[PDB]
Amino acid sequence: ASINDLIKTHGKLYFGVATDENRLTANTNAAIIRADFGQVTPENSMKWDATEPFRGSFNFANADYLVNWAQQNGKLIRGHTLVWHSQLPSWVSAITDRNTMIDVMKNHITTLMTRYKGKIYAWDVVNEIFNEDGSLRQSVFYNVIGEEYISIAFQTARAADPNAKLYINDYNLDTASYAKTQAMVSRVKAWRAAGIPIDGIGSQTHLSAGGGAGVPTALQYLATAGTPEVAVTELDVATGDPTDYVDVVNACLSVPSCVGITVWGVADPDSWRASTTPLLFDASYQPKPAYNAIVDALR
Repeated sequence: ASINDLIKTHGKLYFGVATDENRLTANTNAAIIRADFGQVTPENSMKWDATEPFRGSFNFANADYLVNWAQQNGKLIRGHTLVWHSQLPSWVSAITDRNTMIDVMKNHITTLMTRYKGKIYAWDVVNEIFNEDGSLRQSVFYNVIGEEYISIAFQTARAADPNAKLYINDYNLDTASYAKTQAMVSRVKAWRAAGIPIDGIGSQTHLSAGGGAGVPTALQYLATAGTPEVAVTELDVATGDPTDYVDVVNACLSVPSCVGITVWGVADPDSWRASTTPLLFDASYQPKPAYNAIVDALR
């Protein structure tokens, strides 16, 4: 059974997965994804170190493969990710001139979003911009452009592709009482009230075992920020136990503005945290109990 088909019967938009060319061209990832998922996120091929390794020197081969594959198979695409302190080449983090940094940031956003204009359902416009205490991460964008860098990014993205949903994405938003979750709701409500075009809040939802239980309350709290939508963007669960997966599925089903769930990979060995077997398909590329547990929860 397809958990994507099943969740859409609940009025959600998708149940999707991260992937890229190295996965699609190997084993049975492509077959599982056609059959069982309805959306894809580039795991790495759209990041800054992959797309613009040197100033003005764009590489789109891998990203193009994912976008074409996704389109040919009618899968939704979430763009990931534009403004991020990680996996950032040194030529970006070294710049000390404010005007130069605005040019670099706006060029990167505009170029990527224009190349795929109209094809991308949501873009993670800024990623992981918060410290664990709820304060803004003082990345190079923060230090050189200023706190306005968030507003500039979102306005530039809206201008580049008015079709796309513009998201802010972050992790450890899994407990409503956590300082970071409070700060995410507060800031996004504030930025939207200043007219900044933030369409969705993405919650990565990289969980520890037992972490599922708090996600319903947290996801419902993120929805009170007032964005049109929220989403689970990078789900995986240490030990990969069914309890935590079904908890997140019900969290989503309980938030009317939560459009769907993306799982961060098809099969355990290919997971960035493979040693915790955190995914829904195993080393054999066969569905695990959590996957069947999701099937039973969606019927």
